[PDB]
Amino acid sequence: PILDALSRLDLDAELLAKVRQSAMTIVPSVKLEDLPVVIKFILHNVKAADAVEVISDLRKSLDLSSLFDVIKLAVRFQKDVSEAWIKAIENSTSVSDHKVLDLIVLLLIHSTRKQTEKVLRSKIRLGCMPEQLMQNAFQNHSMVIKDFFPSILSLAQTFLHSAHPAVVSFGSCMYKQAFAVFDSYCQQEVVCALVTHVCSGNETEL
Amino acid sequence: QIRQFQRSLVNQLSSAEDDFNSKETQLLITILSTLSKLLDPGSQQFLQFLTWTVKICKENALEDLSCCKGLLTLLFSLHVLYKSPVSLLRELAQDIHACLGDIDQDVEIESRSHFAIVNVKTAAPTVCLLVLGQADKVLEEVDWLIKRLTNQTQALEKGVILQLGTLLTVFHELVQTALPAGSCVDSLLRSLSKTYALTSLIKHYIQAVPGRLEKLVKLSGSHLTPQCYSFITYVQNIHSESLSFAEETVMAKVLRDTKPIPNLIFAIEQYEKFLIHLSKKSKVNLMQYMKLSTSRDFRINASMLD
Amino acid sequence: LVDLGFSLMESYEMPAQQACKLGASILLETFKVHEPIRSDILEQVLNRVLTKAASPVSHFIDLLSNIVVSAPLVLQNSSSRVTETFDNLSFLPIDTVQGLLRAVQPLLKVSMSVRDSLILVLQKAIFSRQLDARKAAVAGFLLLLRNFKILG
Amino acid sequence: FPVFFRVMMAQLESSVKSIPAGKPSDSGEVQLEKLLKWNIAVRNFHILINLVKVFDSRPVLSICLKYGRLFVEAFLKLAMPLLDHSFKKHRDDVQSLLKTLQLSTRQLHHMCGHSKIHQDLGLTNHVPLLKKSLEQFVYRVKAMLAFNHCQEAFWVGVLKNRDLQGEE
DNA sequence: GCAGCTGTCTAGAGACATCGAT
DNA sequence: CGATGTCTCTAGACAGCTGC
Repeated sequence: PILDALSRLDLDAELLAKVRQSAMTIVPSVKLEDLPVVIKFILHNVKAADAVEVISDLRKSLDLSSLFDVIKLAVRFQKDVSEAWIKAIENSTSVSDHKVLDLIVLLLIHSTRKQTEKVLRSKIRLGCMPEQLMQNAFQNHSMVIKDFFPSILSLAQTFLHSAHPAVVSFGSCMYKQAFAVFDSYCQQEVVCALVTHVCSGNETEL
Repeated sequence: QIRQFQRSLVNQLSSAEDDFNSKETQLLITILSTLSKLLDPGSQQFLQFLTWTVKICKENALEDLSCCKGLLTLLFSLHVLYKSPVSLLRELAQDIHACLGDIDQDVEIESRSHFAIVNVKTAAPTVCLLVLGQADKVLEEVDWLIKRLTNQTQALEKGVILQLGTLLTVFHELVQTALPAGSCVDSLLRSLSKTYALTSLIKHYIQAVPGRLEKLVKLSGSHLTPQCYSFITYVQNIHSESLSFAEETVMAKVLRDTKPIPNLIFAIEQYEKFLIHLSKKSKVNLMQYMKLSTSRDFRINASMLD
Repeated sequence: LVDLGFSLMESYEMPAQQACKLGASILLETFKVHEPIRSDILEQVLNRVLTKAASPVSHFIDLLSNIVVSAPLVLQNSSSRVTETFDNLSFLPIDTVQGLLRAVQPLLKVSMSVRDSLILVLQKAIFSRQLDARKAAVAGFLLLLRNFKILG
Repeated sequence: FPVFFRVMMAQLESSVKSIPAGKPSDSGEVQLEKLLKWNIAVRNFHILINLVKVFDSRPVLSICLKYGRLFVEAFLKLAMPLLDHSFKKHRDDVQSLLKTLQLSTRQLHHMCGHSKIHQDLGLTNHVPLLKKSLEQFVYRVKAMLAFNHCQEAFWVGVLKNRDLQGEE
């Protein structure tokens, strides 16, 4: 309620800083149904240079636990923090081992793009992001499949056809994984994309 | 409306230097550059005004810098939608070379004066950066024309060869200028790297030979490359003199005044290399016009080491 | 045509300004003469304005104003889907809200439901103690008073 | 020979590049340890360039152009940062290394000129980058001299064009 | 007789080359 | 990818070269 009131109230820098470090200190300690309001506040109410590491603190807070779609909307409400998220995962994947939350939020920012795909290509050439984690993600968190978002992720294979063909195989694997869950209309759209692939282009994607 | 503003300028400009009130001159010059925008193309008043600012440029000798810069922009913002500005740029380059010294400081340029605005002071980066600014613009659209060139094709090649022939006469008379140190030297070296990238037109015509194109290379070989290398033999000593005035690290001022020189060398050879391809393919030897490439070495004077 | 325009506003962000002009022109033409797709065009432009504040987005409001002044009944035909847009008081209500209200003025006047939604959203916005929220509230107040006319 | 020449230049350039990069006088007793290496390296380079003079075969020139350019670029990128600081510690030996380098790389301009004279399409393709790199070396030497306040001790002069082991 | 006038030095601000990797 | 330093400059100042 204090953070909700401060959301309602105006902002002053000196107090905002100390209360926001206090918030970051007290985000993960509470139950998963309680911190989302805090995350929404720090998203649509707070914007600063230090957010580039505050969001990394949030990532560490949410690393363990990973219906709970309010966080997605909170990230939708503002876009500058999403660019900060891209900047943070530019180095978060450089040290941390590509946690599932990283690829989830990467899909979210790519949905809400050019910088995301540039980062994806760079880490394709860098560390290839072991895809068992995203297999588990599509196994458990398939409620946000909505093929229009991963469609660009798949068609990135075309730009990844110049070299490193293994990542094309990983993209094929993850489209195989995403097909066998639900969303029969999305399944037929995936089959339409696949027949497009066998029709246009050379024999490789065929 | 401009005529009453014209009367104010001619009276104000003709006034003595003690009554120049430069703030007035800048605004009135800019006020014409804004009002002259909406003069229609199909009017005679376009011409007598255009010939008036030319004749006011030929006669008046103004020593202010922003005044000269502002007035020239008007002339080049209007002689850009009526004709080819390269005729004006050549004349400006004719004056700059005449006004300043010579690249070889051995042969004396005739003391001509195509414009009275350019004096011993105004030939500074004040004008020499505007001329190279306009020259860059002309080269920029020529790239588009070369892009378009790559029954209407014959007409396109007529203008490009004619303009580049005039444009080469601009740089030939401008690279021979004894430019002062600073950014004006740096602009010329980079702009010379632009005009050579002459390569794309040669590269396109590999698909084909015409006599007009051969004359251009004849012009290019006899007007740009031998003169261009003379500039490099001069920029090495003007920067040595300019480098003595340090605290009177230095690494910034040694890897910044010399960086254009390697790039200019590369542009010359790349243009030179694509002539090899055309000379063999087009069964015509077009290299008797030009001369051999010249390089430079050094020897650290250990005698004067300390 | 409508897909081309949608991705035109997408690809905008001067040739970019010319692209905006061309996209606004084609969208207005395809809205004016095509009857059964004008609702789709309105839905597309309503879905495209949101989450767009970093780039100059005045094109959205201006072409929306043009298409509603050419055809104001489209929003009611779309069952007045502008009510959801009232949340824009937190993204960038410096000028977008003013222009949006300017555009939707006749449809707020004719339609009582959208007027009631506007008055309630502004009433809950005014006492929000945020500087941005209060700015949005006072901006909306600047327009709502003249939305209704009784002087003569 | 050309196979030997190709592999020898490639290995020499790779070994030269493998040397650790520039350092801002981080350690004593290393700025002279890491100079005899480049002394013997430029010795080997000069030897190979001399071996060019006896075999003017076209593949030999094609190998030499490219790999001399690559070795010069690697030298400029790596050894010269060491030279900046090492000039104060050691004065004549670095100068001798520079004399050897000028002795070797001076022939590469002659090879470029010979390639241009005969209009060899497949061999002139490497001339511009090598010439640019040689000019870059010429001026990076000025930069190094500036690192130790030696600006009247430099003199960039015109190089007389020569044929392969010949003249003009 | 130390009162007058005469100018390079310094801070303003705006445009460019490479500035240094995203 | 583009924040940054470098540079033509226009003026102002108080301080050296006129003076006094």
